[PDB]
Amino acid sequence: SPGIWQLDCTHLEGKVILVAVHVASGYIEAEVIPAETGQETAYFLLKLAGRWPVKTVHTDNGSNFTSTTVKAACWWAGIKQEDGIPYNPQSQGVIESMNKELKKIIGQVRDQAEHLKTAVQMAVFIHNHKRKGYSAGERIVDIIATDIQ
Amino acid sequence: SPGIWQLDCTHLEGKVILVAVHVASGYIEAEVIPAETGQETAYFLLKLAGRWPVKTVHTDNGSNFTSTTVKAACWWAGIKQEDGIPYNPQSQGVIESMNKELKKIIGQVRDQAEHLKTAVQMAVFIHNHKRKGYSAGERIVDIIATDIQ
Ligand SMILES: O=C(O)CNC(=O)c1cccc2c1OCO2
Ligand SMILES: O=C(O)CNC(=O)c1cccc2c1OCO2
Repeated sequence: SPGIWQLDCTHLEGKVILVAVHVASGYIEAEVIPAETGQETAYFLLKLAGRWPVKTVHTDNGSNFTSTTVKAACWWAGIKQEDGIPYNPQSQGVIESMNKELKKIIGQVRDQAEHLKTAVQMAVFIHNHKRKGYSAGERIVDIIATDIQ
Repeated sequence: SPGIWQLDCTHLEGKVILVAVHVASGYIEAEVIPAETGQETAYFLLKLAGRWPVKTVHTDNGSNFTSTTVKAACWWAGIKQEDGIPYNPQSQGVIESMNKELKKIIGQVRDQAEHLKTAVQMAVFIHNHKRKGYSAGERIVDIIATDIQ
């Protein structure tokens, strides 16, 4: 479905990378944060929903599902907050693979960037433009445009 | 035209708000930054281009046009860096009006947000969802989807 996103939190070095995946397309947005708190997650969701039509978010863990600050942001931005339980078991594997791919790209750009946050945004760029042949960026626009029409 | 963005820097309180406008649609992304440096602008452009197909950027001033760090980010992300001279004089007025609208929304949400950065992202959300009747968010997706097809 065009409005469904999944939250994904992965760790690298001693730092936290928060990722939102548009499920139907594989398109992502991502940020480096000092730690995964309710407040950080809330702010990330607010940014995402202002930029794409976020209808449903599958949260990455129970703490963010429970967080009153995350719930407030979801209320504010008109997002249905749901769990991220992989009722289809292949969901876990897809997310795992993406985290590996992302860390691999981060490794490939580390001669070019002084800070992790730059490397992560380089990885977002490369991931979203990668032709698999359409790109994830092409797919999300097509999916949403078709829905509007 | 589907790939053309314009940078816009506005000030509020004693802080700096950096805005990118998708010219054809009026869709925006925005960030609060401590000061408008080449490095801050470069990083903002990298984020933007990883998220939307940014072909051309009209920079907001001569310092960012000249900045080697901004030029490096534009090279990295495949962006043609151009000036932002309003050869069509109605360009200035449109940007001015948007800055006013954005500050107005920021004012309207200030009871809800402790930090300016939250208020700015609330303003991004409201601006992009506002029906004028299609929204800016609807228009950018339609424009880009039509271009891909
Ligand atoms: O991916 C490509 O080659 C072309 N890009 C796009 O059409 C695109 C569309 C939406 C979002 C994006 C995009 O790219 C990055 O984030
Ligand atoms: O704007 C609305 O009412 C519906 N939203 C959209 O189709 C939309 C599409 C793309 C980007 C967006 C969007 O919204 C915010 O950033």
